[PDB]
Amino acid sequence: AFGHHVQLVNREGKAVGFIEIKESDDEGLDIHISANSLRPGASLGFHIYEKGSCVRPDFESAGGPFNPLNKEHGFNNPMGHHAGDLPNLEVGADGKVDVIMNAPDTSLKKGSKLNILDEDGSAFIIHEQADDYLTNPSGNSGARIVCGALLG
Ligand SMILES: [Cl-]
Ligand SMILES: [Zn+2]
Ligand SMILES: [Zn+2]
Repeated sequence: AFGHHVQLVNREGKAVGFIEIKESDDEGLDIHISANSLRPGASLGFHIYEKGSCVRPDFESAGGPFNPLNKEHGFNNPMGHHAGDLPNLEVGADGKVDVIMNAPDTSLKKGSKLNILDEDGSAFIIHEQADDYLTNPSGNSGARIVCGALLG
């Protein structure tokens, strides 16, 4: 079961839902993401970045794609695949998303190369537009608009 609660904040620092994570059996991690205040009906880029720091207003700070296998971006890229690349989120008429997805190339185990919960942590970020699953570095998914820091 599902732990490591992370609070999601938007560019204006408002709380806009949460993520929790299960070490799956298996494999990789299952990510339960339940967010609100997003653009009704949009497909939005959604990735794991290499530092657990969510500082307004652009979240540059930080980092990273989470990319321990040094690949380039995108499911569709013949030279793809960052480990922190996740499917687009599909926002309801609601403006909400509430789904569980699998992130097969990640782990929470200390000493795994795919461990996202290192000393520096990681960040889950939702982008303003759809990831095209091909362009580097981030699929042309535009601005980072929601961020949740995973620390520990
Ligand atoms: Cl990315
Ligand atoms: Zn990527
Ligand atoms: Zn849920």
